[PDB]
Amino acid sequence: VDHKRLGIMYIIVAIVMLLRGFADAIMMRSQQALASAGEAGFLPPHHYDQIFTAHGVIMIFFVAMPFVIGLMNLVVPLQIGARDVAFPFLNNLSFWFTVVGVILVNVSLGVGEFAQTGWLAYPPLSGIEYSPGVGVDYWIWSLQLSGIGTTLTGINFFVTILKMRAPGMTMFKMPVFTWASLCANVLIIASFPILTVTVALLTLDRYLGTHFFTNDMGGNMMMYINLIWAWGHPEVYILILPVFGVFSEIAATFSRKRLFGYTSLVWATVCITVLSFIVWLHHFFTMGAGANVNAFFGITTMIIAIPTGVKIFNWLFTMYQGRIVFHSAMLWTIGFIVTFSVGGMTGVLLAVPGADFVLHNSLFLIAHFHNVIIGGVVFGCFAGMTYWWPKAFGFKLNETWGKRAFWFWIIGFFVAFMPLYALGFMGMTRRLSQQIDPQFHTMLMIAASGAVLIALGILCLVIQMYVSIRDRDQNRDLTGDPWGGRTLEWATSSPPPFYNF
Amino acid sequence: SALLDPKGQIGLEQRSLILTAFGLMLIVVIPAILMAVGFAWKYRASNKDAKYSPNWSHSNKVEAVVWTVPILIIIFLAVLTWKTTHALEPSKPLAHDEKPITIEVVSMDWKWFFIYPEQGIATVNEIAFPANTPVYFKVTSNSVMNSFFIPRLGSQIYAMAGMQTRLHLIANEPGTYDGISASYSGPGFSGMKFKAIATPDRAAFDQWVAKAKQSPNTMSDMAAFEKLAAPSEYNQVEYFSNVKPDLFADVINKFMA
Amino acid sequence: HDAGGTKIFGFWIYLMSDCILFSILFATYAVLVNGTAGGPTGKDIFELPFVLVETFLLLFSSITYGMAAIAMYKNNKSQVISWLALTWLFGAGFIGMEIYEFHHLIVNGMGPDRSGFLSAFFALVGTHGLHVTSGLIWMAVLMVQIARRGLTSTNRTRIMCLSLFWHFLDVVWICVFTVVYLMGA
Ligand code: HEO
Ligand code: HEM
Ligand SMILES: [Cu+2]
Repeated sequence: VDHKRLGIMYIIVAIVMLLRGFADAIMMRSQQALASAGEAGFLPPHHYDQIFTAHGVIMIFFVAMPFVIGLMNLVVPLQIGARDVAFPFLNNLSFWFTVVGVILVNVSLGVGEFAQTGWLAYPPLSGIEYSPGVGVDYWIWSLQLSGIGTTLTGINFFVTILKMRAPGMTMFKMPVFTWASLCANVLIIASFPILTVTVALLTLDRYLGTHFFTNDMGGNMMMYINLIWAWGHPEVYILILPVFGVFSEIAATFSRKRLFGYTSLVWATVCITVLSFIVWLHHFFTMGAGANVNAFFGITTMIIAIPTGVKIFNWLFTMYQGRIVFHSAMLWTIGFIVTFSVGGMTGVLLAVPGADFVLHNSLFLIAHFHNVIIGGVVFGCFAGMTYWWPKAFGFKLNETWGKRAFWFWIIGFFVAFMPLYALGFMGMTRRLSQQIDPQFHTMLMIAASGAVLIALGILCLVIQMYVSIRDRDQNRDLTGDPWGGRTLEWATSSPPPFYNF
Repeated sequence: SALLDPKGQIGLEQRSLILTAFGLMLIVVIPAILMAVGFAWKYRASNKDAKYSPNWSHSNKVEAVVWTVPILIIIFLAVLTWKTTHALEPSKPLAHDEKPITIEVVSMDWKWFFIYPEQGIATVNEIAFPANTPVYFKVTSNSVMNSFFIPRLGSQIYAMAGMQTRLHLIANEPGTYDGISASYSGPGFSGMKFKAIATPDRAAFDQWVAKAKQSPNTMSDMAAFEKLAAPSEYNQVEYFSNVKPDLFADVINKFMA
Repeated sequence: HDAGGTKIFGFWIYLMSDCILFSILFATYAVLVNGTAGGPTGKDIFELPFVLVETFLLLFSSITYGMAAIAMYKNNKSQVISWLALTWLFGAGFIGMEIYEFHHLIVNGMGPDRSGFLSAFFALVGTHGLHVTSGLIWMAVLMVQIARRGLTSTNRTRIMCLSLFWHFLDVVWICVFTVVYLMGA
């Protein structure tokens, strides 16, 4: 019931679950290697659709979602200088709710009648699933319970920050991982509700026979698409804004130099938070968008680079004067500054209307984002996990394998997704189960090969940690890292006295 | 085994596929320099290359350093957007010479039926057409929505139930082709592939209809219509020697009232 | 001596959840409208949306003439309850017509519902017909709470909070009619 421990509380869920998601994906990604039915032994799409779709359904709402709701949960307090968090009992349920959705997910899976409508689950496919259709139902329920949860966190923490930092600290002395935490946090507020409404709208459709989206009586699809996608873009921002914070400190500490372009970055975080509720149509282009409405939603997103450059370039200058260390933590930090900016172009490219007409929903798409997610977000989680692993466990991280798991993680990404880009130009249809053109059948092999490595690595790390808790070099210092790492939390004991601090 | 945009056999594709490469070559001005600054660091700014870690705050022309240039990209690689953002777009755009055929897509369950307004036949999983000519596309849906797309032609668009999708196309070389579905996945969403037989001239095109005209089957009614749209994945390239005067409208209507 | 009025701004932000909900929703309706009134259309006479409004309108000032004689102005214990009571009464009433109408809109319609204009609308209020259920039940519950516990000047957090939640509700209702009913029709 203490924010700090709840913090871990999250990570656990995530980890225990990636042991599931990965497994899930690690497995299906095979089918595209060999031809015909393969060793899979699956009858028509029934399952393929479910699985590969359930995947992304998870990774976004249950294993990578915890990241922000987990991290800010264990580190925002101890560094602003507080004693816990504004709404006690509530900060607890903010998680316990995200938990419900959990067991609730394997409820649609525990009967094999789990949906297959896209991690979002579009119309004409959702409601039409016969009266006995309890399939999507479970899906529409798990995200509701889970919905409300994360809805509070952004509220809760918002208050904590706007009324409980350290005495004397002006909002300007606010640490990087905190500034960003605000931004993304407010987002969960002015944006997450959107979905709830939408999710409800469906509710009646399939449960009460209403026609919020049935064009055979009065409803329309061009409505449901707007909402999910209106609030969707933000989802991709709250899941990376915070990382900016975690990234900043892991960088600054070890390089031994303050985060350059302070003010600059400041507003960036701000700016980036504004230009988000007006650019969602870049998920619409094909579904018939007004040549002029194309720009109002295509051009807007095109400027959003300028804000991205700020951050990057600003961290660079933080390196330019030397004396950087490259341990576990600083190592991920590297990847970020690399991979992230890699897939970036892909977004700057698809930004233009036509530039995507041929790539939309094509493998290119899959290659565009997994980039910015895996090598841009999933790196964060790990990257941070190091920097703070002691501050919450009482022990530091094995620098040995940490440098090991890393490579397998950087390497494999590319041998598993750069190939997908190709498949896109030749125009490959997403989530297909059956293809034939020998060409695709090739890159797929590389891709399905890039993973064999990534897969094994998810094991090395996870096995290393075990080895790090049980077996440990019990650190009894206050700050295992150089004087560079300067944030009120550090000065504290690791772990903290049970009643915080 | 390919790593570049589709075969250049269409006018549009140029001012739509060139787009990507063109800009990608005018974007690199950044990533390369980004894949430059990030790299060079762990180099000289290291411990055995820099006695210590001096410290400073700003200059404000540090932003400028990487300020005016990014936005310079998002301008060059911006002006283009606007202009380039047209051609394939719907609305109405007139351009005729009493020759451009007007197909009507009726993508049903895991198959691709077609309606020829001034011909009298019907198709499934294959639509032929002359070369260097306008291909008028009328699209919608009978079941769930879908995507009308020809890779080597960079021609994609949705097909929502109860609505008409507008798109036109120009082929500039013979040969057959293939068309894929939409982002949706399910039993057969990965089998809905059709061709784009682009013969040498229309002389042999007039015969494509001919052969079908012979087909011992016709699409004269809605009762028969729901029959060809009945549950059946991967439908063989079938035909029809007759199509009710207003089948297109026959669909929308039923799914609008 | 600061954490006192914390759940306030810590709730005032909470409205940003039930404040946007009522906006995207309106957007749906605002869509599910221009579909042109095709045949079957249920009209509303300007009487209920005046008695419904008035009722719910007196509450806008069933707390305006109250807040003071609740604590702000020198509290008077009971003088902060009988009024809540009246207030609860209007809530139970406002919800009444909100039910008489529906019934009437399903007494003729022997079950099967049709069109979206009797859909979105059919729901737009529902929400506004639920918000004023719990936000009408939490009120009366705290009522029995203010009894034994009994709050007093400065020390009144919730009743000055709720006097912001609800005060927002009516605001959302100073449109509903002033957009849906009159304008729509
Ligand atoms: C959280 C992950 C994440 C992130 C960070 C991004 C970031 C961006 N995304 Fe991607 N996206 C992500 C996740 C997704 N995007 C999607 C879809 C998507 C689509 C629609 C494609 C489609 O669905 O068919 C577009 C056009 C973009 C654009 C962008 C842009 C411009 C950025 C920008 O943020 C990029 C910022 C980085 C830049 C700009 C490069 C770095 C270099 C700079 C900044 C220097 C300046 C450069 C210039 C001036 C040229 N995204 C989808 C698919 C949804 C679905 O399944 O349907 C997902 C999941
Ligand atoms: C390197 C580990 C991962 C592998 C190997 C992997 C693999 C895949 C594959 C093969 C697909 C299906 C593509 C298709 O056929 O269309 C997919 C889809 C998807 N993945 Fe991943 N993925 C990984 C990590 C992630 C992560 C970290 C996220 C982020 C939350 C993610 C989100 C998604 C989403 C949203 C989809 C689409 C789901 C849908 O079809 O509805 N993936 N992934
Ligand atoms: Cu987006």
